[PDB]
Amino acid sequence: GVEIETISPGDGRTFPKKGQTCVVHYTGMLQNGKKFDSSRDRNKPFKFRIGKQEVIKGFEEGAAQMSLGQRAKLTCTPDVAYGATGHPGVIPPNATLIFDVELLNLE
Amino acid sequence: LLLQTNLINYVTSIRPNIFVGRAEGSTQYGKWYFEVMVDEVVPFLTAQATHLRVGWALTEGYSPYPGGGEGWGGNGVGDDLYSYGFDGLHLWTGHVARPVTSPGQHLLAPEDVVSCCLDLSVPSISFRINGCPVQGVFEAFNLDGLFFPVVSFSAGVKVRFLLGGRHGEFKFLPPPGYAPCHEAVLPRERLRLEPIKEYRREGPRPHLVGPSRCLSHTDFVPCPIVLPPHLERIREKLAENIHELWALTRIEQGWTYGPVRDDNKRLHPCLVNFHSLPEPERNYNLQMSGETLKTLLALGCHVGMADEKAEDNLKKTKLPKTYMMSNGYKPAPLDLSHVRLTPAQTTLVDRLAENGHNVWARDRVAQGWSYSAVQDIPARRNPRLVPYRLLDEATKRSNRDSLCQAVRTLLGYGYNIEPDRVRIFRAEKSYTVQSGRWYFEFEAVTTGEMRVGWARPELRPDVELGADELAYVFNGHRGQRWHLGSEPFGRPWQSGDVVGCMIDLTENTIIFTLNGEVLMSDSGSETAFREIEIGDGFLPVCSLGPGQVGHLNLGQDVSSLRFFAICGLQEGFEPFAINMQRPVTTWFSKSLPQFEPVPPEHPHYEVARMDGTVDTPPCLRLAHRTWGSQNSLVEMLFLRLSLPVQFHQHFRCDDPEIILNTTTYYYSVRVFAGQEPSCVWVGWVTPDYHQHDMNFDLSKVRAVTVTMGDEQGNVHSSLKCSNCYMVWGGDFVISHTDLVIGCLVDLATGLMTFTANGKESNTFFQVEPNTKLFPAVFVLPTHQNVIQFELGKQKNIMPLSAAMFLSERKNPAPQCPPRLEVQMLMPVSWSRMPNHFLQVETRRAGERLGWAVQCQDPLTMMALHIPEENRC
Repeated sequence: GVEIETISPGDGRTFPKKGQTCVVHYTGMLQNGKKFDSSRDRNKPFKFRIGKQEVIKGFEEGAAQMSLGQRAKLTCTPDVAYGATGHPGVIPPNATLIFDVELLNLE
Repeated sequence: LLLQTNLINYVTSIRPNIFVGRAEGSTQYGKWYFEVMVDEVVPFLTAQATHLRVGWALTEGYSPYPGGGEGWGGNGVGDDLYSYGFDGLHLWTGHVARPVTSPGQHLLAPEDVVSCCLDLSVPSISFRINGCPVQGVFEAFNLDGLFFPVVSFSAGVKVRFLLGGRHGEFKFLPPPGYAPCHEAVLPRERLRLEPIKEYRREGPRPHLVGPSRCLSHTDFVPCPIVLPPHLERIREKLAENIHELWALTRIEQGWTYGPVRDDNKRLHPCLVNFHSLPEPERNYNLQMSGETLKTLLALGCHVGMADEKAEDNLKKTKLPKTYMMSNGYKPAPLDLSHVRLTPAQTTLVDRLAENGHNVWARDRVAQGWSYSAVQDIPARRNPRLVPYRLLDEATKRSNRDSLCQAVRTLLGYGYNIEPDRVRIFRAEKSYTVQSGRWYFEFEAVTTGEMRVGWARPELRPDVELGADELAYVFNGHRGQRWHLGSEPFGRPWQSGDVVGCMIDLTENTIIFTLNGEVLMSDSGSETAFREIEIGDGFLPVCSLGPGQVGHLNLGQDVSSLRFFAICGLQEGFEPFAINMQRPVTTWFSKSLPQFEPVPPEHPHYEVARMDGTVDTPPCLRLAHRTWGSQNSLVEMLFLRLSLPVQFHQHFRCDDPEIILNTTTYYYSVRVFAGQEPSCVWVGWVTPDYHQHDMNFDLSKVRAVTVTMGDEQGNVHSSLKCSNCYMVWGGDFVISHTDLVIGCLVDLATGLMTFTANGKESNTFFQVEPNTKLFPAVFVLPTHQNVIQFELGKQKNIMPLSAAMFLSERKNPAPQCPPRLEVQMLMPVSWSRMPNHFLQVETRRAGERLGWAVQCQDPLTMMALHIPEENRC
């Protein structure tokens, strides 16, 4: 169960399904107020497509509900993204992850 | 545990001069409101979020600086407890984010208007945007200061403020009772957009300033017997001569005789004399005379009755043919041509006008009237209800020369009458010198409190600069020595002086120059001091007081020096910037008070840790050795242990089996005997604490009530954001036995009820989960050994060492490491300005749009967290 709160109003026209590449210009920040991930530091948009089991399942269902120009706020519980131990050196075990996302282009 | 970093933004803040505050008898109304319209803001120019929000704060604690602070970095409004920031999704007040339940929520996009409404007696901070107010307010805060508008803007923001109705026109009409902001203006100050706590401005050739002195909260309020028988009838004769001086300039400009009184018709009922005046008009001059003779001996002016022949020999003034009107009657005032203006009483009648009319402001405010730049008789508005040194000079002599027709008249009657802090501007200690010869200058466009000279890199900003053996500085407002005393040398300044200092450290000569001319002493020597040891070398220092302008002349290019080609260019001296690839960054002291660790070799206070026994655990206490004579100045210390405890995140909503699962940890203090328990304040303080005054207590602490709800008016939850969750040691209290005040923190639910001597008290408080609290006491000691923290635990509660770190959470052995020692706030530290700032500029086109603020400089900066104290 993931709670979604929009930030800026977008289109409401195109939300993705299977067979669609997507770009998300995402930022990451944990619950204690620390930075861990971004694509601002890259000057690259992150490119992936849904249904390839690429992103974790707490993100793959929240990335299929938004539209163009839409900035959202998704608070992922630790049960839906690396519950037991997780990635070593990135996230401590059972900590909530909060992403403020923005879809750039390409449906 | 360790130190991480990321790129962070720059913020500054602009502020107009609308100062609104209250007291018991205040000049306010209580209702003021404004808007800001947003049209030109970049979405994302930088890496992180564009820090963009509005808010209002009070002048005593809120001070945004681009270098340093708390948090991650980039602190504007909403980042402290004094300000109330809101960007569109979360009401920021003290490093928090609270969700707001409004239909169609978004951030400050262009082509929208953002505002907040504020009222004064009962606290209410509501916010207004997009035609419907959001459902979130603040109340129950402390207003010990005045209000101001202030905005937060990152790189790439161009916004204008909707000022009022005079220089603006509001798109949204206010609700009935809410007055616009455009008329809380001081009369001799034009409405100016100046940044808060500025220390630098862009000039013709970057000049630096000091702190502008804020108007005090005890300044706007108006604050103010026997009858001598020898001045009773002459107090009515002075009122009659006041009616004569009333009629004398009246008949010469157009006041005519008439049975009625009218403003446009110029009809006077009191144009004949004082004897033809009616009864409500005669007692008016009588009550004015009664109000003004009672304040003679209220100051100490000795008045005596003598020379009874001179007042009787003094006749009236001569009357011309055109000085008398078309009525046939003439006033006869006393000619004061034999009276002289005295400079002694000219300084007293300047104060008696305020003594006579701040009770006028008293009496208009007690009837319930307010202050505005417009007057309005149904709204009881006037630009009159001002203190006298806040009043403009258009009223000064129109009041004083109207009342000065009585004081030289009583002279001719025969009655004789008898009569924040300072900043230090200095370079870094790695740019110092030990051999050679160097020179700087200082241009002083404002004659004020300047300190120019050189100092040592082991500079202590605790001591005032000039009184210790670490600086050899120049006075010029009085013009003398400042090193281990004061003795005269030199000349006063002029507005636009160039003064510098050079040192021949080959033979320790100190040379001050004034506009090319070198000054000599009372002995005849142009040099100031000799026999100086080099040691650690010298440092270019400067210091500027409250509210003046003056910059440091470096001298990078030789042609930028003006007064070095006259003196000192031939004998061998050179400017400081001989081979410079970049401008120097000179550090400067901040009036932001924060914490600094305890030196072991301190001559006032000492601390020490005990050993570990079974009956008493290993703990620490404080001791004072220089309690007795030889100038023992003791003041309220603010002890703290430098490590926090962060709580559980989402709440739950002896035998070893019951201690392992619960999260509650208790500590205490025990004040020793013979000390005042009334000034002992025990509890926990968050990092949002940047204040220091000499007699703080729990009446002078701020807490902001946050609550949000639905659109119909119902409440959902209530939240208290405070910084001082402590109690009073004298709440339950030459006592012979020591007393115990404890604090327990239950981490799972967050409720903190404090216990005293094994029995519980009444006061409870709750905090937001993702904040931290430092263990701290505020105690004035009244003997030597007073404060004793205890690292102990009773039979069912674990100590603080379990909640300290991760590696020891379930072992009940209480020991204290030397990592945790005491922490004391000293009111001065050192921060750094960057070599490139935000070149801000103000513009307006049109009469109803509003003055716009611009920026165009993209700038980011590498800043750290140090998460064991949370200070950027």
